[PDB]
Amino acid sequence: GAMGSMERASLIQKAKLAEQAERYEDMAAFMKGAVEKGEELSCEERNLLSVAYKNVVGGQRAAWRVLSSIEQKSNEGPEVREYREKVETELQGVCDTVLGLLDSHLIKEAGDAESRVFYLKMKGDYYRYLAEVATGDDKKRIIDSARSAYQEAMDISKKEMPPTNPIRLGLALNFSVFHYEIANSPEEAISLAKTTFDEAMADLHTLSEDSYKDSTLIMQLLRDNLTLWT
Amino acid sequence: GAMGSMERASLIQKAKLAEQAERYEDMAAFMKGAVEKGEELSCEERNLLSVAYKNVVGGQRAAWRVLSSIEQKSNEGPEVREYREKVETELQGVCDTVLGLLDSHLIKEAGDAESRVFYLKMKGDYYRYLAEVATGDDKKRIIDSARSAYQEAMDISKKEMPPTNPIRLGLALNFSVFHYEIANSPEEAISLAKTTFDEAMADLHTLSEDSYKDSTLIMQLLRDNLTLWT
Amino acid sequence: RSHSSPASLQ
Amino acid sequence: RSHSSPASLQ
Ligand SMILES: *CCC(=O)Nc1cccc(-c2csc(C(=N)N)c2)c1
Ligand SMILES: *CCC(=O)Nc1cccc(-c2csc(C(=N)N)c2)c1
Repeated sequence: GAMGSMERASLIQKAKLAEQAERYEDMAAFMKGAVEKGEELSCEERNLLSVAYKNVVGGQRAAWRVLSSIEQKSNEGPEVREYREKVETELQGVCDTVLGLLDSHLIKEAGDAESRVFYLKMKGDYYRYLAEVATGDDKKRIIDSARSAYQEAMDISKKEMPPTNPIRLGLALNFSVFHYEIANSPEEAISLAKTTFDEAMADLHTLSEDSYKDSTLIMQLLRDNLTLWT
Repeated sequence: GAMGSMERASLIQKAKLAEQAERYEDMAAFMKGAVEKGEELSCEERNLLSVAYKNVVGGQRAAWRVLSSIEQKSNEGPEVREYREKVETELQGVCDTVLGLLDSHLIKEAGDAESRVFYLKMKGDYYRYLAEVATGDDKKRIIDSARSAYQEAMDISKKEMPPTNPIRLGLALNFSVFHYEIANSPEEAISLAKTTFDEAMADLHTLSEDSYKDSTLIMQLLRDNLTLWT
Repeated sequence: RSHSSPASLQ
Repeated sequence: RSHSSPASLQ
């Protein structure tokens, strides 16, 4: 499948090389190849997958925003719309690819809380990116799909993970962004961010120096958003 | 040819949009499409072509350098070499594409000094990028091709353009980089940069405020290199 | 405008 | 290390 003939370990090694070279499209293709080998992913490998696709879709989102703004200013020839649609279609294909990997078959094989929450958070994230550009008869259903994925991830993380766990924190961070930016629920976003921050603060005393650094980094993003939102 | 069905003007408009969105691969594809319409390019269009491909090959060169360094450290499995070769092959294809557009048929139709020197400078630049990764029985011939293109461009620019002309200045800048980095001729590089800088300095008095800004910007790059080289 | 999570977590 | 020309000139 382009990558079907390459060893899993070689795909992982090349994903790490691509990251060092800031070649994120390559990195994503290598990690897609590794997933399609059908074995579960380690914690490091899950992070490589996420880094690769987050950087790819990140460029597409940034481009889409530039073009949508130009298109909106033009509405105060068809080229701006056509080109925004091209980028949008490419973004939707990347999101569909990631959602396909999660559905076939990362999530169903993920039994541990750290893997299952990571993947369900990813599912919410890539439906959220779809929701950012959605405008037709599917925007509501896309939003509901993001919410459902995030909610299942939240339920597991609250049962199975400490409040300072960085996956749990990044999940709550992104679900709060979903509430604020997608779901027109800024009060829910603010409440979630506050409660997440305060419950992690009260658990920091249990952590090593390095774990403390990991958790407080994500907590600072919650604080930055609260400052932006209030 | 992907772009054969799109209007020339629409390709140019979309190249400008892609630039605003920092979508340089798209920008390059649009400008390649515009060139293949077979009409000569305006000054603005030549610059769009150059910006697009310079940014594309710029990312490839940066990646190739990262990977070559890793490969060299490994030589103090085949994956690092394989992946460096992949990037290298992709870079060589981009260079070959640009050289093909110049040869079919931008250069032969370019009669004015500003267009002919711009294109011949480009030809030297993309042979120089090929030379940066060349190592076999072709490195010498690639270097000679760069030198020949640069030399023809220099001869025209000295006859037809003032010493402060930004195309003439950027040409001399890049030919000096060729001498220093590719041709193992640092003295030639330093002499060329010094003479170029001093002859432009003596012509600045003829310029408008805006032209002065254009010329002194490139002159500062000559000075920065001289400071690095001496 | 709102900040979201880094890709890498743990 | 050496600086080369910007893409856009004029
Ligand atoms: C969950 C356990 C874990 O994070 N394991 C692990 C080990 C080594 C490296 C990573 C890691 C996180 S991000 C990253 C990268 N951008 N290369 C690597 C994770
Ligand atoms: C040689 C004459 C010339 O430069 N004409 C011109 C007019 C308008 C805009 C440009 C130009 C130079 S770089 C650039 C871009 N990166 N879009 C546009 C040139």
